[PDB]
This record gives sequence, C-alpha cells and structure tokens, in this order.
Amino acid sequence: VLSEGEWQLVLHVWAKVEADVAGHGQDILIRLFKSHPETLEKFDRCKHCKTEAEMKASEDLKKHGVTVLTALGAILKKKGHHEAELKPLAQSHATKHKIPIKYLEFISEAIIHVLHSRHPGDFGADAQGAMNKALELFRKDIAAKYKELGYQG
Ligand code: HEM
Repeated sequence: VLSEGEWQLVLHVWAKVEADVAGHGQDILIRLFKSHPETLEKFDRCKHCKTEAEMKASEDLKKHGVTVLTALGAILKKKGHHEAELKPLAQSHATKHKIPIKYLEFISEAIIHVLHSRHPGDFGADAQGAMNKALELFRKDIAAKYKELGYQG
C-alpha cells in the first residue's frame, strides 16, 4: 500500500510525463536498450538497430514508447486498484511476448532514471521512493498474474 501523499507525488511527476509522452517514452526505451541490450531482442523490427539516433528516428519505437507510458499511466492513476488493467497486460506479456519480471525491473529502473534526469525538482527522495513503491506494486501484482497464467516470471 502507498499512502495518499505517496500517490500524489507519483501522479504529480506523471503529469510532467504527460506534457511530452513521446519524448519521455523514447528516452525510457533508449535507456532500457542501452543499459540492457538483451531486451532489444524482444522487438523484431529494431533488433538490427545500432545507434541512438536510429532509435530516435524510428517511428515504431516512438509508438511503442507511447503505448507503454499510456498503459502505465492509467495503471498509476488507479492507485493500486489496477487488477482490471493488469489482466490484459499480464496476458500478452506472459503468453505472447514472454517478458520476465527482471525485464520489468529493468524498465522500471529506466523510468526512474529518466524522471530523475528530466524533473529533478519534482523527483526528490520523497517522490522517487513513492514511484519506486508504485512500480514495485505493479511488478508484484503482474508477477502473481504471470504465475496464474502458467508463466514463471
Ligand atoms: C511498464 C512496463 C510495460 C508496459 C506498461 C507495457 C505495455 C505494453 C502495451 C500496452 C503493449 C501493446 C498491447 C499488448 O501487446 O499488450 C505492449 C506491447 C509489447 N511489449 Fe510491453 N510493456 C511494458 C514492458 C515491456 C518490456 C520491459 C518489454 C521487453 C523487454 C516489452 C515488450 C513488448 C513487446 C515486444 C510488445 C509488442 C510490440 C509490438 O508487437 O508492436 N514490454 N506493451
């Protein structure tokens, strides 16, 4: 459980993300792919991609950064009451994309990195701890759903 004040810190910095969803999504995926190249293997079309400018010019990759942040933003705005939003996400990522929980840890790290880089004034220790708690809860719940679907994380 997060406190109401913790959720408000989460949603405060998320409003900043929403001013430029696509640019934040780009930075988060590029950070993910740099820090953890193996994850890039999960995206058929930019498997070949090599440079940051290639990732930044890529139309696909920008659309997926938006897809991620749109879904996650709706989950965060549910303040933990996200079972209905996690059901389809767990379904696809456990049975079709096969995304282990450690890759969700990786992307949570990249999200926190980008939010700190871009909004330090809105992402001090209080707010970083809140966001970390919120992404931890997301990963915990989706992991339980993975197991329900027969996928061991
Ligand atoms: C906060 C974490 C994430 C969220 C909210 C998220 C959300 C989404 C959504 C909404 C879609 C499109 C609908 C669907 O297929 O379910 C999608 C597709 C996809 N996701 Fe995720 N995702 C996350 C993490 C990841 C990670 C860490 C990876 C790989 C390392 C990944 C790989 C994929 C792939 C390969 C697709 C299909 C892309 C395509 O075929 O165009 N996702 N994701």
